[PDB]
Amino acid sequence: MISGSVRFLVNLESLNGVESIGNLTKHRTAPVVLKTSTGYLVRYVPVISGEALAHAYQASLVDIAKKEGLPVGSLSSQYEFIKFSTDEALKIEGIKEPKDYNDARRFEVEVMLKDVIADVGGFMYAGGAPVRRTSRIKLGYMIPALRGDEIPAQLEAQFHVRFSNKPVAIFNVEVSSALYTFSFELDEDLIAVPSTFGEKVKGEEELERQKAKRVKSAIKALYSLLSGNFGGKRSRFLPSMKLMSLVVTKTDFPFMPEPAHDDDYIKTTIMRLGKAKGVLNGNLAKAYVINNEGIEVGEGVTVLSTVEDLVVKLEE
Amino acid sequence: MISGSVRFLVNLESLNGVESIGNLTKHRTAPVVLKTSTGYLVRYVPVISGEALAHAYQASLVDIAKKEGLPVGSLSSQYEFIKFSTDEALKIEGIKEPKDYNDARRFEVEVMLKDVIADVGGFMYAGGAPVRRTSRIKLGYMIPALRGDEIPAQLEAQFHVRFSNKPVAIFNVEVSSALYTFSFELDEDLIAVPSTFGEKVKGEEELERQKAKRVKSAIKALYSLLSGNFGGKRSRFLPSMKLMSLVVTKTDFPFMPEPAHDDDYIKTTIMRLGKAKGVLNGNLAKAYVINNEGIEVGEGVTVLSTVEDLVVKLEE
Amino acid sequence: MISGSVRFLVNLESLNGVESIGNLTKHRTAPVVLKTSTGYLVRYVPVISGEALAHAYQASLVDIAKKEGLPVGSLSSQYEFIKFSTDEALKIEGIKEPKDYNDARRFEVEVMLKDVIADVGGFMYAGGAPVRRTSRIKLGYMIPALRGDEIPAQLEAQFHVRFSNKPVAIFNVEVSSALYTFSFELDEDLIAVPSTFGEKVKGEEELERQKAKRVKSAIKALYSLLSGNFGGKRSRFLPSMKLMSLVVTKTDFPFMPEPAHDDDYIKTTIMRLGKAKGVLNGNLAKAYVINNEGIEVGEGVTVLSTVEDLVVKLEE
Amino acid sequence: SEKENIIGRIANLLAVGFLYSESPTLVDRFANALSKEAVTKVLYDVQRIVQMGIDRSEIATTTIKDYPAVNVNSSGAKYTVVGYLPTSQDIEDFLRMIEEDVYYARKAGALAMSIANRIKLG
Amino acid sequence: EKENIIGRIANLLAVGFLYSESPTLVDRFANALSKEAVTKVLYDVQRIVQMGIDRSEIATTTITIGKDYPAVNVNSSGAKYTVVGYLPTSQDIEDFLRMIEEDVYYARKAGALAMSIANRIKLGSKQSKSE
Amino acid sequence: SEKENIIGRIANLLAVGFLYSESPTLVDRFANALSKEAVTKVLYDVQRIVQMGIDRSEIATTTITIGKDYPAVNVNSSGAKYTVVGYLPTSQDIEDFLRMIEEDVYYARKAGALAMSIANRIKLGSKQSKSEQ
Amino acid sequence: EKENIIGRIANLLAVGFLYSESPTLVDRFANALSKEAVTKVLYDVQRIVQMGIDRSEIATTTITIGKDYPAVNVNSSGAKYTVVGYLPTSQDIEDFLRMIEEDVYYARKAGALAMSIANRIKLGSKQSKSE
DNA sequence: GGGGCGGGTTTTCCTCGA
RNA sequence: AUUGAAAGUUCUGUUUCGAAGAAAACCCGCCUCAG
Repeated sequence: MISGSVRFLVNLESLNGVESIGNLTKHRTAPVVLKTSTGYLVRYVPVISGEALAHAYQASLVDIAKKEGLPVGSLSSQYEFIKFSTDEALKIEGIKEPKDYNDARRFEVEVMLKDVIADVGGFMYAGGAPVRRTSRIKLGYMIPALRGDEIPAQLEAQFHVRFSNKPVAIFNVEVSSALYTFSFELDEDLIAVPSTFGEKVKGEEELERQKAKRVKSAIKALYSLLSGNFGGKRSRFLPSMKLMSLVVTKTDFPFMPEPAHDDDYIKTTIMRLGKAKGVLNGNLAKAYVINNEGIEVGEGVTVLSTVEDLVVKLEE
Repeated sequence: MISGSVRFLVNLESLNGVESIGNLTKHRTAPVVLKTSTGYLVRYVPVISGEALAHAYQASLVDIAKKEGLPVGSLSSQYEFIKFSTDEALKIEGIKEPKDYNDARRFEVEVMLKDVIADVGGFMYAGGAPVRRTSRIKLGYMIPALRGDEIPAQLEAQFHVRFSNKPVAIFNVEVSSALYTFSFELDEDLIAVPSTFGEKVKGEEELERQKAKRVKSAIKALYSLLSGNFGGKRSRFLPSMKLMSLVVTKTDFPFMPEPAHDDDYIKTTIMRLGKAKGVLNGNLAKAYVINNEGIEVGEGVTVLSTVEDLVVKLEE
Repeated sequence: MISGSVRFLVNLESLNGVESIGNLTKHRTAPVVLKTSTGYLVRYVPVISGEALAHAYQASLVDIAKKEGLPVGSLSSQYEFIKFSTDEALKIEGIKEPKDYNDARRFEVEVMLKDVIADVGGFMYAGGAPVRRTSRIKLGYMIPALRGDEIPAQLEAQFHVRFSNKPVAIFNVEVSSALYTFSFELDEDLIAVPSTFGEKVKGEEELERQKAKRVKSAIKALYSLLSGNFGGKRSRFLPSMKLMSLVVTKTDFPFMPEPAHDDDYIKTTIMRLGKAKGVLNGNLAKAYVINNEGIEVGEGVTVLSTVEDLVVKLEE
Repeated sequence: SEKENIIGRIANLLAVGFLYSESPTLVDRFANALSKEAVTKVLYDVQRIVQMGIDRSEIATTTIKDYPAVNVNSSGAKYTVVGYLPTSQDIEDFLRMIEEDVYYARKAGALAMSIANRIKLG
Repeated sequence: EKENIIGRIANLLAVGFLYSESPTLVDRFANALSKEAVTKVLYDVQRIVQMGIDRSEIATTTITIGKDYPAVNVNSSGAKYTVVGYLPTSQDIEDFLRMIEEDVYYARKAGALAMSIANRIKLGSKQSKSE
Repeated sequence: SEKENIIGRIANLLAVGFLYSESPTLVDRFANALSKEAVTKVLYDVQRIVQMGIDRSEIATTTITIGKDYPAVNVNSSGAKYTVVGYLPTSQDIEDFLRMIEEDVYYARKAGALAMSIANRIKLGSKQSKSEQ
Repeated sequence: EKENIIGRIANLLAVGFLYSESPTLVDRFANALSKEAVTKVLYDVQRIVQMGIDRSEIATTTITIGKDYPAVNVNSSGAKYTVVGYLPTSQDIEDFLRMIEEDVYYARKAGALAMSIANRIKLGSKQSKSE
């Protein structure tokens, strides 16, 4: 597994939107519970949904797969990830619906040999014989660090007008600035492996042949998420992003690094990784740390400089 | 016995679901009675059912048992815990139904030598000669702390859209944030021991041989629950969890630690443990405390740092 | 004698079910009439019966007695409290039936020596020459306090589903959260004393020797009831109990405290204890009070902190 | 005795909501209600379902002597419930009847299921 | 004068319901158990009526039913409705809130009247479209 | 109560500012306030609007017989004449009202609801008199 | 004591505004986003008050409102104003600047109070001239 | 000596199955 | 010591799977604190 925690600093930002009231475009906000010296409090803070991150990751994976010759679905060739949920998608792609439960595995393989997106991000088919496949990449909401007693985030509204020589043209846009943090998980040991239980079906040999390329493409696709290519309204509200801290852990056993809420979350996660490897009878545990804010790290830890080096090391 | 009380802080959470209305997915809510300076009040607060925790614990136990070579049932090999309730499960596994009451013990042993899940989590068979086995692990609903006059919990709805080039695709998801608390109990002195009264039946020697391994696996399985590997909708709504306080008590007599509702619930439970050992004529009483919020603990109490150390100490 | 009134607070609980309808398990409720300015309102309020408490008390007494070597019946060693009721029950234990009325006492003593539960719990034998023994512990129904103009109790239905890979799995459970109050009586003076007139029969010296141990065990068994080890559905619906107020009176004459349905029920019972001792020519009268909700107590009462100290003082 | 007319109009609302949604769940909740909370929640949820059918023009008032009726179109099936839907005053008077006796919710649920069953059989 | 105040509040609720096509505010008003719930609805319904006034979709008029009666015309989704009577004054809102502080029953009475007004108008409008 | 009198005087200030500016925006901001910052900002901005009306002699205090004389505020806006019955808040009323807001922002909603009621009644009466003429 | 300091700063701002007949310093104070802007206004307003003191156009007094209250008389352009209360001490300025270094909100609070004092005094002075 | 005027948003989708 | 005496309706279960509110837009045209 590959589990990562990332901290970003973004200023004058609007990438996620919600329903609009009047001539005002609103930014997504969520409640958070924060601990202060006086107890516990509830606050409302701007956030960014994880679905945008998933869409960006899937689009980058589509581009990489098309460049490298891996098969891509007809509907997924256009950036519309309906996958194989409805019958119209099946009719367009040309895959017969499953007949009974025993045929479900076959259907899964037929879906899995045509689109890498269905293999990596999972899919669902609802009907007489429903078929499920959980996504192999897991993300979450982007929340600013809940450090100290003051939340380092702010939101405001801005005024804009449209010019016209014959007045008969005014709108408002919400803009936020914060220090965001988010974590991600990706299990590469289950890529190109069927999930529905059953008997062997012809076509698994091709999946075994393409497993290495699929894993390499899935690992490469994380560069877009780690670089900052996500969100909307980038034509006129391009944000200013800067990486501050990054922790990546590669293990053969389940593990979850500490959230990037406290200033000391690298030493703790390294110690927890060592103890978890000791207690769970593991055989592989590696850590990579990128630091640009001069906080405590620890000892015996590999230190990188950029994200491309991390991607190359993960691929190798 | 091993009895524990745990406090967690979770933000932007949706792991448990209920029936949906329209295009809205709802979060489970329950009524709670809370005491304020003005008297007693009734409130509606989001909660998480204990069945999800039980399912996660049983899945982790299945994984550990398969890794360590302990027998696992055919149906329980897949993550479907129907156990041996219906006749179809018995036919699939291949175990004859009990004939009369006197044969019931034999049937229990036959169930107990094939699946560790039936042994630990109990099972039920309904028929001419019903057979019962109570679970050896007891959990409860996950409720936020009812401290003070204000409940530190919040729930809201979020707006999401699905992209399409040919409109003809809008849904809402409930998201909560709270400071959860929950308690658990596990009696390891009855693992791998038959419960139905009767005469000796061949096959108990194997159970006696495997008792130590079964107890070790049952103790190890608590790591998933204590770490935070439970609940659904983790693909796009991965929560941010952080341990705050944990108390674990190992006794040879029945005991129940205080719920994690008041800020001072460690000193009270330690004093109660000492007095209960004094009054009930016990011979073993140990306590372990993990503290990360700087609250009062007491004197003469072992202090740990992580959860893996606690698991190792419990195993030893 | 010993009398007690206790106030409890329970959340997200389902201990006493009732007859199932369709695919639903229902809670036990009773009607109450509440007075309003407009008029009267009839409301259904959850309750817990007095038989589950007796079963829990008897099980705890069995567990405590088997550790100290006191005699325990064959069918009572198994948690099946049929007691020496019919001929089939007597056949297993090996007791000859009473001959006539004049011999009845003898039979009682024999039973009284072959099973402690038949002594403290009481037994009834139907037949030509019936024998009786009233229970030494008296328990009442658990009903939440009807205080003020509001009932602090609720009752909701929860929806649960079982997952299967081949659909062809749905149930509902009622959950509640109330503020319970219950009272109890015990007569440690009558323990190990026969309850039938006649002449002394050989074997009463053993009862005289065992009186102290039986009294100690009976007093010890109250700890389980006062700690919250009663009811069912604790495997997946484990409740969260807490102690608020407790009054225990020890006298040498019949007496009971006021019901805990009002906010001031300790001052009244103290005054009534004084008044009753004034008229009934008593000698011993002691009151122990545990207070956690900050209600008025009075003067002339020893204040404790836990339940263990109460048991120690009662035994002393 | 308008109490029976109010109960009948509530039963018509529940039957229309059941036939349109193809779900008995709201009628089951109404007939099993032990509190004013459960009854009031169903009265909202069934009217919210009926509101969607009105906005889609799948639920309409009609006449079928001419009797008042409600036409319901669901999943290509056409149903006609004979009678009026409750007024706001009927809902308020029914809630007052429920505050006195939750039995009236069981009576309305039994009538609603009878109406729906007769229409589904036909 | 208490009945006149309740009737004017019921007219406001009926106008707000017919304009918004939503019963939610009338439901909240008729189920109110506190002055908070009543006051919140009185604001929200007047805020809806204010939007209809600014759009010229809500206007005061007189109608001959042979004397002229005060009325409120409401245009919603191409439907035209006419509520007969006055809207409440600021003094009617204040006196009604004082009545609610004594007994929340008056909110239920106003809600029942408002729903009756709206139902009669909706029934008449559907009948004319069917003819 | 003195709290109700303060709330009523704040509502009169908001109603005068609304009728003079012909904009509900300040009353909307006041009734939706969740912080003392939003309330205080509206209390300044509405008084700044009233100050301009005072300097232009378009806002003036008066008495009106409704048979005793009541204090009132005359407002002239866009050729419309309005009369709000009551006093404007004092500096002490603003300070005591801000203290009430620091305890419970509910009082801003109460004042906003009253202000909108005053303005609506006056606007309705003014439109009716124009239709009759 | 924090409210007393803010009230004394508001009195200083109100005296400076009434004497200068300019809102510019109060506008700068209430819109301040830094300690620099607040401190600059605290100097400039005290410099205006210093000129009024040297000209004997600003003086401390007591007024009976039946006990004597501290006040500041201000003469400007033939108008007479009286602000009730004390002017800030050097310690009040220093403690207020420490409050501003923690939260610039206190400058907005003082500005809102100062404008309220000045508006009430200007309204009363215009009414007496009209009578 | 305490400003003025013109603008206060338009579509598209309101859940599928056991 | 009362139509009283003697009794648990208790055991076993995830509402799970999946889906960017996205695209277009200038607050701008006029002003010496001066003798």
